[PDB]
Amino acid sequence: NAAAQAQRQLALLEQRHGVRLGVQVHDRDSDRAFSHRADERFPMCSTFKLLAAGAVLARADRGDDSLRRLIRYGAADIVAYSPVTGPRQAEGMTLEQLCEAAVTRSDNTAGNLLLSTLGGPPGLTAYARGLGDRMTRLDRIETALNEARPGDPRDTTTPAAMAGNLQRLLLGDALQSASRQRLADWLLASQTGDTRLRAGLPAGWRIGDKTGAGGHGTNNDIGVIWPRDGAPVLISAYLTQSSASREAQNAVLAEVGRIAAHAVAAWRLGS
Ligand SMILES: *C(=O)N1C[C@H](NOS(=O)(=O)O)CC[C@H]1C(N)=O
Repeated sequence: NAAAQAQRQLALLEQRHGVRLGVQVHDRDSDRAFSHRADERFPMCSTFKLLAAGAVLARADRGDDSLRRLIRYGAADIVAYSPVTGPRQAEGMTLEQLCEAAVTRSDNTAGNLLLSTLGGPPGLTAYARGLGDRMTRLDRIETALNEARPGDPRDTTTPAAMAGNLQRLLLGDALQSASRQRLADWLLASQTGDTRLRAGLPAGWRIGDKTGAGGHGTNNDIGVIWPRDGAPVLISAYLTQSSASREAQNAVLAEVGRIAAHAVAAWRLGS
């Protein structure tokens, strides 16, 4: 029973690190799933940028906005961890450049600029509702949204709700084909999760992921795994309440990646 074994492995991993760990995995090949705390709330932190890019792409699909539109912004708009938008402030950036900066590089000002085209955090929440997600809510902008206070509903998702969004966006009909590919490309080009889920994957497997990190020992990684020989796999991993270093948190997420990859391989072999 690969799903039961994966869930036991997650429970042991969570306990030995003193964290609260939320995971949802769904293999599109076997259609099998496993989870831990999949319906509990966790802070999104930078992972909201996946949804913000999805909402911008959906607007582009409908003609409600354009990826080629030039967005101007000021030095006053720059927030921490904005390595792309900061240097380009005087010239501005197009919406597609901002989507890429937010998703591939986790650029915080880029995330805020995307939100400014969507109606702010309320618009991102409305977008999640339109995807059938009744749990996710964004309430603050960068970097206030990273507070990650236990019990606080603001700026949270659930592992299952976010996995559902990943399915609709990357594998379902929430985006047209060209936009689906753009989002996959931005996720697959990211390096920010090299020591997180990706570090746990077998050679020849790929992940297009969106990382995040916040207060109260919060560290997240969500995305789509494309295995060496299998259909895609949805994965959402939210870790919080760690008292350990960032590197130690990253290693827990790498182990989640190993647990997930083994379950997928076992389903494929019929183990
Ligand atoms: C996202 O959660 N953030 C943006 C940036 N990149 O880290 S990530 O790759 O884990 O997303 C710094 C951490 C965090 C933030 N403080 O906004």
